[PDB]
Amino acid sequence: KTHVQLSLPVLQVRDVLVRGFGDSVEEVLSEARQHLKDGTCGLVEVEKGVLPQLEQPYVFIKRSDAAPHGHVMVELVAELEGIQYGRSGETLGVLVPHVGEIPVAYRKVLLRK
Ligand SMILES: COC(=O)[C@H]1CCCC1=O
Repeated sequence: KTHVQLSLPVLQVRDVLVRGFGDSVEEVLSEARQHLKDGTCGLVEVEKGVLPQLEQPYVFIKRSDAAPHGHVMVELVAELEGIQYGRSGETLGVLVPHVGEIPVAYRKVLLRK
């Protein structure tokens, strides 16, 4: 399947134990996809002061279309020192590893895999 329905746990930035996926744009996109596939991926909603508390490169989910079965269609865009690799819509949040943090909510997405 080109798209996979996922329910992503929404985490508070201060709860996040593992604050990024790795050390290169290509590694963070790889790791983000593996965690999304393995159900070990969380989402942090981007507000004032969030991104400086997380590790670059960042992996964003961005809205890729204007929402089957409640699931917003999204794709991955990485960012490192103000340059983005990919082009998409509005940020739904920044992905991080999930290692058992308690979420505040769930974000239903259809991920272009
Ligand atoms: C069924 O596979 C999945 O869960 C997706 C996640 C991203 C890659 C993939 O195969």
